[PDB]
Amino acid sequence: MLLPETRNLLDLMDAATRGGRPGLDTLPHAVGRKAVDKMSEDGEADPPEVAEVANGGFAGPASEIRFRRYRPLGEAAGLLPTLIYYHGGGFVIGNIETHDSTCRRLANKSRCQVISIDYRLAPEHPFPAPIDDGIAAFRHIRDNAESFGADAARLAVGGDSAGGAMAAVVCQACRDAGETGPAFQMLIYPATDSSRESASRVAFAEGYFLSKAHMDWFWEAYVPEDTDLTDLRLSPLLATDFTGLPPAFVLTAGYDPLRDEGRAYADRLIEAGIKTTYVNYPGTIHGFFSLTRFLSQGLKANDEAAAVMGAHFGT
Amino acid sequence: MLLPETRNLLDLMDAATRGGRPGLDTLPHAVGRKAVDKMSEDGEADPPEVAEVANGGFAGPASEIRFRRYRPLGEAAGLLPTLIYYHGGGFVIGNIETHDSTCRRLANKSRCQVISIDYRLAPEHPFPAPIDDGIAAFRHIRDNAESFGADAARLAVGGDSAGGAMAAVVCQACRDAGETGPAFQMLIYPATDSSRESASRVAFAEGYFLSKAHMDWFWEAYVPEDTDLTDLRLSPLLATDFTGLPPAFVLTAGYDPLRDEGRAYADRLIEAGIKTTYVNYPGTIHGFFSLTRFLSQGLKANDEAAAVMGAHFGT
Ligand SMILES: *[P@@](=O)(CCCCCC)Oc1cccnc1-c1ncccc1O
Ligand SMILES: *[P@@](=O)(CCCCCC)Oc1cccnc1-c1ncccc1O
Repeated sequence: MLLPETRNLLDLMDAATRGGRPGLDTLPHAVGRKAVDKMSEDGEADPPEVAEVANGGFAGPASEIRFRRYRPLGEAAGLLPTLIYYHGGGFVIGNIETHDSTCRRLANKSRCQVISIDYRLAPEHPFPAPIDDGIAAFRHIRDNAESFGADAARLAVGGDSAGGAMAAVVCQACRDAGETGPAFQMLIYPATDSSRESASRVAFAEGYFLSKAHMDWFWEAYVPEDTDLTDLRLSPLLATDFTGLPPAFVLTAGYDPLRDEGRAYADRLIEAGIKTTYVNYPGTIHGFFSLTRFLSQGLKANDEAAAVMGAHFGT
Repeated sequence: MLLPETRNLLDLMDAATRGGRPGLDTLPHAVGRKAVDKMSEDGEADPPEVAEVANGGFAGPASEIRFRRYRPLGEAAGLLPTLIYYHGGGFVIGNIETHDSTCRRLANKSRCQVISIDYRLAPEHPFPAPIDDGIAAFRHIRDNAESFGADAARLAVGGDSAGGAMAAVVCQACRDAGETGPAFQMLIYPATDSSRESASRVAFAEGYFLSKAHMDWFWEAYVPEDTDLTDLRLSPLLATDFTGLPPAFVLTAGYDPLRDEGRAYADRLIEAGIKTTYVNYPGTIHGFFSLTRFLSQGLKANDEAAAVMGAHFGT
């Protein structure tokens, strides 16, 4: 069932709870963010060297959107294939600094450029603000490819949990509005359905790092009181038509509330005739893709994600 | 639906049929083999350079089994991670020379050693002869790892169509007999069920390179008249228990009679808690993995398979 390394980390977390570490769901949103942001930074493996890191901003829909570009070791070409990466944290926590090590590694193994986006967070900017920025970021980089050292032909989106949701909504938004969408979508244990509780959401609601308590706390902040839970920007799995979506890589963990909706999305793409890789990492938890200081499986996962995307773009 | 490159190749094949090229199913097995073996060789992309090719043999269960080792460019280590590769051809056609380009490329992209096996073919050696060699080959290389420059910890099996079937049976055989099986299984559009006709087997029985006519012609030669079609060496999908099988990569083509049984096997592994990558290449046909002179998708497929296996073994 659980890998030894996964069991060991859940035990260390339980030890810290009994030790007197507060629950994230007990703190106010702004205070809990600062606290968890430092713990996330410290859970990622030591950041590898890349060719070049660039830090900048551009005009968003209703604020400045900050980004970080990562140029991989050994790639001298001007315009590189590019992954636009949306960090996770339930549209409330996380930022560019929390997913830095992961992004550096993706860049090096894929031989692609990675552009990490810093979208607006709830509760200060609730739904639909974080998705509006993610879409604004894709459009800005698509239409200014050369500014970002990006090859417009080979421009990909991706992310983890809420960032995975964001990546999936960006493709659906671009398809539904008739414009040029990404060339590839990388969904790391994404959130694709708010309308229903799957078997995994019920089964792994307690004691597997991402709990129901956490998900309610994010929900409190992200969603204005009376919203249709079946809105495709909250629940992209309920989309009517999956044709004309870009080729997809989808990853799930075994002990992740989100496993079943992750795999359902993959099934919807496969049956609609979209080129699609699907991988399940059983015996590990939500977060493992960036908990790489404690979880070796996370590093192997980054490498599988990077490798598949390099194979698609011929890097 | 069909990619332009797939449509173009099926049209050239149809042109040659109307042109007066005989059907493979009309020729005797030995004559058809010689004819198709030269066409296969000529359908593979130009063979890349590798560090070193070794050609040799060893004592099989009831004959000499020939093998070819491919050491990849840039890998100086004595003992490498190793893929034991079983060519396809319905246990009747194919050999080391037909899958040479593919094997060289897998070796280079994966950073792994590849060992191509030359197993006994039907009708001269019918069922269960080709599987007996495949199993004998794995055991010989496992128990003489250093002789073959193989790291025993990281010793993988794989193959395409009949070779895919063989790879899957080798893992089931090693599990059922209680011994140390492969550490990874790479199934390229494998044959996993003889007991039933799926939707894909009926839908793509005519006009997609691999036809029912071809499959009956292989079957005529491979299977002695009265065999239980539900024998796990013919139908490894009907296995009762999938626990204790190695992590798997499984690849299917959209227009492949074998798609549905390929995907079913993947589903069985995922539900049993085996780490498992599943990829569908829609808009291309059975054989595309080695028809790489005409089909660019085949080259992208080799790279995805190589990349996933490199990520697993940390090459
Ligand atoms: P994701 O954004 C999960 C939220 C899905 C529900 C949509 C409203 O959360 C992540 C992602 C990556 C790494 N960590 C976390 C995380 N860490 C600590 C506590 C909670 C979460 O969600
Ligand atoms: P595979 O071994 C398909 C046979 C599955 C049925 C089991 C008895 O056939 C292949 C594999 C790779 C490349 N080519 C071919 C092939 N080429 C030409 C004609 C027929 C076939 O099967």
